[PDB]
Amino acid sequence: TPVAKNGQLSIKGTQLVNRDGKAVQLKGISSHGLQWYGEYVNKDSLKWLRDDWGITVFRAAMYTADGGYIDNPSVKNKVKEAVEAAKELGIYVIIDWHILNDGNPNQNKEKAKEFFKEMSSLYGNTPNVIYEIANEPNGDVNWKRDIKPYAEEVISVIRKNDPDNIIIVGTGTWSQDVNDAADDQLKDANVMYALHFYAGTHGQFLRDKANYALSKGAPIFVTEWGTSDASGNGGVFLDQSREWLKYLDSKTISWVNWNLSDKQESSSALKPGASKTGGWRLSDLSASGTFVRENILG
Repeated sequence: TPVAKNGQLSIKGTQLVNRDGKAVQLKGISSHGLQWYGEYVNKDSLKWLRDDWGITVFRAAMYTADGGYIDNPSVKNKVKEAVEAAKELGIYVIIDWHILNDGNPNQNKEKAKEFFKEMSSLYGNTPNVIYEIANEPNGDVNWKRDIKPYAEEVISVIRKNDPDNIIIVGTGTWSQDVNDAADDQLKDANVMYALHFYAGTHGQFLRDKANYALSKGAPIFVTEWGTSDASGNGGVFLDQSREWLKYLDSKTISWVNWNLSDKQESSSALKPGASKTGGWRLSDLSASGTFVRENILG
């Protein structure tokens, strides 16, 4: 199992590497918002994904807004649950401070810093953990004015308890505007920038900004991508999805598919009715779910 095999991750240039300094490409899946679908996120289902799908990373998508942590912080217990499972299973785990309607990460910066102080404190001696501090900036929200200053403060409070675990920072326009990041990069040695795409929506233009970012030295991590369109629908777009994953392989970019749930949308891995604890029949999986599993089992 990884972490037992790769240990603690760091960044060599653009390439995510293991403790040996080997190139590593994590592949996995994200929960839906933990406030609605945390029932699917537990040591059993995570175990099933590890054992049946070969996932090497699980993302715990803790919405801040929309009935999430700001209004009900007890959801932090689901993050802690998933993390303990990940440590116990030898897989990596992303703690995703999942902004969306609160499109400016500054809106909730005080609560975000307090949240990350506790997590880095609890888990910062843990090689499993990756922090994702701001899922998707959007609106009149840009790198230089809004996202960078936030990242320095939040980063500064994480590094106190955890100096070396990977931190992934979202970018503008729903974690598309990596080029703006790529120009005015942070100094932290273990920071990556998030790139999100949907196969039914995003095409070559988004890949080019990504190419531009790498060429300027900014590492990229796909903390969220879907085989559906950006709404999370439109059916399951196999040509573009195949085309995207081909591109990501070519640069050894780690990725996390959206999403593990039985929600009634195209992006869901599961068909309605699917067990919360795994042990899923091949039929229980959606058209999306099947494709994603096939692309992790190599």
